[PDB]
Amino acid sequence: KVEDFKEDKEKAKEWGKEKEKEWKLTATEKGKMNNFLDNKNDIKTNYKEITFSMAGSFEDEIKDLKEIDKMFDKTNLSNSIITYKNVEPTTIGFNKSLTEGNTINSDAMAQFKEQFLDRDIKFDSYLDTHLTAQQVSSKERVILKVTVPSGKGSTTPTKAGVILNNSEYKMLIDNGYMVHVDKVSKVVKKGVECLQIEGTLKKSLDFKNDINAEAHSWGMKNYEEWAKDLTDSQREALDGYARQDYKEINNYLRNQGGSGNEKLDAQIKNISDALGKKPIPENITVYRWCGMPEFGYQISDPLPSLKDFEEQFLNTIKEDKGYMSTSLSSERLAAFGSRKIILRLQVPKGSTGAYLSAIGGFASEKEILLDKDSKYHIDKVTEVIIKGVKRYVVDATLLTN
Ligand SMILES: NC(=O)c1ccc[n+]([C@@H]2O[C@H](COP(=O)([O-])OP(=O)(O)OC[C@H]3O[C@@H](n4cnc5c(N)ncnc54)[C@H](O)[C@@H]3O)[C@@H](O)[C@H]2O)c1
Repeated sequence: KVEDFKEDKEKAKEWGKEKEKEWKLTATEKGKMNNFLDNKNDIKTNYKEITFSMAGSFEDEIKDLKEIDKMFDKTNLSNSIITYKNVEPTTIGFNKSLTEGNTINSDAMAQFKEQFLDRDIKFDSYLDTHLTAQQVSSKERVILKVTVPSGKGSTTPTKAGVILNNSEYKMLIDNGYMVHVDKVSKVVKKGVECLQIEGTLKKSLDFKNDINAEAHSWGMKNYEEWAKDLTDSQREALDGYARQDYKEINNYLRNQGGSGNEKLDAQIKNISDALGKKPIPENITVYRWCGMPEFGYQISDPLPSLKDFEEQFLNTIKEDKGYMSTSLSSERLAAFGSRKIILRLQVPKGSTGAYLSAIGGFASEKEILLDKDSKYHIDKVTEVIIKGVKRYVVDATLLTN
């Protein structure tokens, strides 16, 4: 069943007052949740940076995040409901001028619908929405009308709950969900034009900087068996790849037409056959810190303007003839802690790849290796300043064949 209090604040208050009970939270926890919400100590302000930070940094914040994680771990969302939240266009990666006064540009909408309609929107942190439409604030001209599926008698429980913040009951949705845009239209609230995104939640695992070390377990829990059932041919090739062969193999595939080397072709065949035995069991999020050359730039070039970057990659499909290595953790590691482009990749259930870390040995850390000839769709680009330097987080959806 689907609720929607629209603009009835009282009847929503009752509802929020009731689900506020279902969430198994002590007053101590509630306080801790509100601190993050009211951005105590700039934790909400630095959250995004935090998720892409190097280990050791933001210790105390991490300790609060680990406590807040354990809280969504107790969400018993029983009823489906329609939440409302207004946001500035920049917050969801829309970087084109959206309004001109109380009016919607027009080219803006075209551009807007082209970028999001029927697409998934990935957010940086826990989404907090309202139970009733909110007055269009300053520049917060995008109205998000997200339908939150209770998914009670459903397989996976909807990790969402109601909290009482600032004299108001609000919906709090865990990191692991994106908003699939179902419909986009122009609406008018009190003489002011805004864009309204009607969408539904869509689950997608996202370990972020893996603060509770849940990534490796998820990986093993799903690919330990796959690892065991590999042939010694496959086990060995994958071990060669991981150890050092990857440099020679990727180069061959990316630059030498992937032809002309009997030896490699054979190893490549085992690797790919291994990689296909078990499609990714569910929608997951992987990460990858990229070097400028990977996006057509020079090793010593600064990031181009955010505008130029969108003109070049926004809405395009980037390919890779080689094998793409990604990670379940967005954690910044010394090996490449200074890359300026971070890929936030959505791997849909059924993608061709495997959690390589399952083979142990020379294997890498928390690695999801995608099969060669991969292709993904760049959905949106946003900025994040990590320890001083500006980086570009490029959200994309993997195309599954
Ligand atoms: N960088 C990451 O975020 C990350 C994440 C998980 C695992 N790894 C690991 O690091 C090791 C090396 O791989 P890597 O992923 O860091 O790569 P890398 O970026 O260091 O690869 C070096 C080269 O591959 C390139 N490349 C060339 N054509 C490309 C194309 N068409 N598409 C994509 N890249 C292209 C780069 O431009 C560069 O020339 C592996 O052993 C792997 O386990 C890295």
